[PDB]
Amino acid sequence: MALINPQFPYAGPVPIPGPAPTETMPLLNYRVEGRIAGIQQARQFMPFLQGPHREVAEQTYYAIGTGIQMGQTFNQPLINTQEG
Amino acid sequence: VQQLTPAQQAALRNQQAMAANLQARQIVLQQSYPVIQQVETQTFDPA
Repeated sequence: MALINPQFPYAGPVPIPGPAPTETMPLLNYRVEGRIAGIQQARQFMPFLQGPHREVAEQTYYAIGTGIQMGQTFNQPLINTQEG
Repeated sequence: VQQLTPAQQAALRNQQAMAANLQARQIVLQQSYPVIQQVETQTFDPA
């Protein structure tokens, strides 16, 4: 967006020496076929386990029984003959 | 107008393989673990 100087104008570009025209043109680089080499193993001996863990520990229980329940020799009360 | 170099024309024909290469690198670096380990030790006389 330059302003044209009317007192000192200039013309378009003139030819100048050039950079040997084939040396600015590249070759198209020619890929050969390739292979991810080797026979891959199916599994890996991992350093960490792959499953979930638990944040807190919960107390577990198992039921037990008591035993054969016996009789008893109670201390027996007195007879309510109007004193009680 | 716009003219692409042969390097930029190759980058547009390989742009879906490069997107699959970037998202496979992000999965590897997220889910793997860096290990350094000694593989060989030797002591010699160089004569």
